[PDB]
Amino acid sequence: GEDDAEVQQECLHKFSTRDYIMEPSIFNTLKRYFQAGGSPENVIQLLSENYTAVAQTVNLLAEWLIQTGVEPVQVQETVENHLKSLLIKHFDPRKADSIFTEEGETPAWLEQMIAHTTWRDLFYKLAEAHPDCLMLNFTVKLISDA
Amino acid sequence: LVIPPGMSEEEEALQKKFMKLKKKKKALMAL
Amino acid sequence: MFAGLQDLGVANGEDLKETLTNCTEPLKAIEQFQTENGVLLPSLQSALPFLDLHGTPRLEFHQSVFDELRDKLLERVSAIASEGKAEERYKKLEDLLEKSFSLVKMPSLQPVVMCVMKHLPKVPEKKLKLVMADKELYRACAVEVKRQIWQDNQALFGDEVSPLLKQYILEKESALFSTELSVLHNFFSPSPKTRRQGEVVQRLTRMVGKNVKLYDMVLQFLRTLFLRTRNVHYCTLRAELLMSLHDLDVGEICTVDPCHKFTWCLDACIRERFVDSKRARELQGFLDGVKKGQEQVLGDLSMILCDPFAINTLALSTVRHLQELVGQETLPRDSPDLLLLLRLLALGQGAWDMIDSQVFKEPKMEVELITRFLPMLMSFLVDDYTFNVDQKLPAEEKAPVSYPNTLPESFTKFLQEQRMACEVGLYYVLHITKQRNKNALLRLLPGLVETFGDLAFGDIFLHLLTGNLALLADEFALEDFCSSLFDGFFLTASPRKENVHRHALRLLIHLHPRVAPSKLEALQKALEPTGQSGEAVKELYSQLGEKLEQLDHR
Repeated sequence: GEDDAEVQQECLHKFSTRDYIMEPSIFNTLKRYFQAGGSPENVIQLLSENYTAVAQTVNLLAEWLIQTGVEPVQVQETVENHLKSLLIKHFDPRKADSIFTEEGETPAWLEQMIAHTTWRDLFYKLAEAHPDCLMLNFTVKLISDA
Repeated sequence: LVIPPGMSEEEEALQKKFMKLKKKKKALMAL
Repeated sequence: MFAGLQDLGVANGEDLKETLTNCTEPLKAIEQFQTENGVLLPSLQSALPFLDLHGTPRLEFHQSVFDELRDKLLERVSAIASEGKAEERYKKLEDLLEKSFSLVKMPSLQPVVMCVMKHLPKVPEKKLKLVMADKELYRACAVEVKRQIWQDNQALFGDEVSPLLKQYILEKESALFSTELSVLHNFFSPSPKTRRQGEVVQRLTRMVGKNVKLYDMVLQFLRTLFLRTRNVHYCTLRAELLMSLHDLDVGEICTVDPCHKFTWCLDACIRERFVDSKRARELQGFLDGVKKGQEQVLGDLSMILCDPFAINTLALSTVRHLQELVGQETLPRDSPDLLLLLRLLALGQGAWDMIDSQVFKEPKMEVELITRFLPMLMSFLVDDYTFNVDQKLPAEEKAPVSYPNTLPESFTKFLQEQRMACEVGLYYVLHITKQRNKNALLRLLPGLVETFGDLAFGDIFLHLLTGNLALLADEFALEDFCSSLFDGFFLTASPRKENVHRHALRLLIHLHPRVAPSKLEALQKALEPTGQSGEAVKELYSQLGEKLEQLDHR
């Protein structure tokens, strides 16, 4: 009949992974957990036991580098290029077009990405490697129409 | 560094064995 | 993933737990934690949705940033340590140490902290003590840091060098008692350069680095252990150490150890197993160059000469000069080269007596050793030369010459009352054995039964003697040769001295097939473990057992 015990452990697994407290999916995962009647007390345990603070550890490395004389804007550019590298590797046109058909209006973050010139470069490099994708053609036109 | 100039008994015996061996090696050489 | 994060105002897992427990609005708490503890780069906030939309986890973004930035910072630390003016150099690295050190037990960050200390000539002593207190910090950090700890905690240094010494000494004993009996190679065969590649002396060289103070501590350890144990192998290691730093061009030590040039000269003679005339005269000059008031360097020159490898080369050289003084028909008194070897040899053999009660005077040279003892030694040579030629001559007639089997009483008196006479007589015995001169050997073996300091029963002489006795392995079929060596020599001392018990069994094992079986069984009975004996002769006595039952299948 009911899923409840399979779903529960599917969720307890994610709770165990590294720094799951940082993941955007954690809200969806917590709702699946409770709609499947999961007791909550051991969830706080899993999330805190497996917290490593990788992201805060990046902040530390950055300020250390800056204190030793690296220009701040350059640490920023390394960090941005890593986001940019991941986005180019995993770029799926069907996911991008889903941004559009999930709501006719565009999301607020698209018009915000466009204010930074490195993100506009990412969209241009994306518009070449995938010339017949709809979300990129829209975004390049949004930039141009600015 | 001080040594008496005269030879000891063991020294003179050595010099005698030296000469005994010279003779033997000459005799071996010819006959 | 650790406590040190709180030291820098950054929440960790316990902070998270206290935040979520009994929270009136947990999901709001989570979303705030997410923004307060992510990468604090405002330009990311608009683009992270784009990554979230593709299902790529934030962990993969954060981790890959972390790997690059960490490597770049490691590179930057090396760059800062080899750049610019000194105080700017180490100020930047000290500042970074004060920041990052509270994170030293996080696995992802410990390499940064380790690298920073690795490049800091003077890690601050507060930090050093905190490193020394924790076993896994201390053990997993660079030798540049350890040296700074050792420099100011001698007992910890000592606890590090004691197990290396122990291994060394055990290796030296295993080498003198390995059942690898050979005339081709023996204990004194490997070159100084080869021996200096061993793992103990290389580890000691690495621990010392260029730190004069650590080197003095190692010298001090070797002196103390040499004094307490009389084990001459500690002298070899003191030589090997200084010579290792010589080959590594470590001038910070070599230019300030007054024994350096001496040891370097002596090391070339050891490599040739001979002191030629030039290096002899240079050794003489270092000896004569001992300035008044610094007479205790004599003690240290002695120790380096007490190196068994040095002793072996001096004794070999002495026996060679006798041999070629016979050809030149010259007396020992008339050979200045010979007196010089004797001077060096006497110092080496006296080293421990010197260090014991600090009387730093060269030993008195006994006139009679040059005028009486060495002359009797050369007589045995001339005798043996005369016997050889007596055979190549015809008409032996009555009395085909009998090999002289007589020892002048004064000879054995020198052997039993004088360190140096005993030593060179021992090496003259080693020579005739190597020549498999069965006649000379049987003439001299009696009167090795009682020697100064039981020197004829030392491990070094017995290792070489038994090694050379393989060249004569066939002679062990005859039982009066067999009993001349066992009943006449080895069994003289095997009940009282354990190592002689051990050597005797080790020679038998190597020679078991050649020995007449009824004599084998008798010797076996005479070499039984005496109940108060140690594990080494018990295992050796067992090895005899299996070899003597395996030989019975022929």
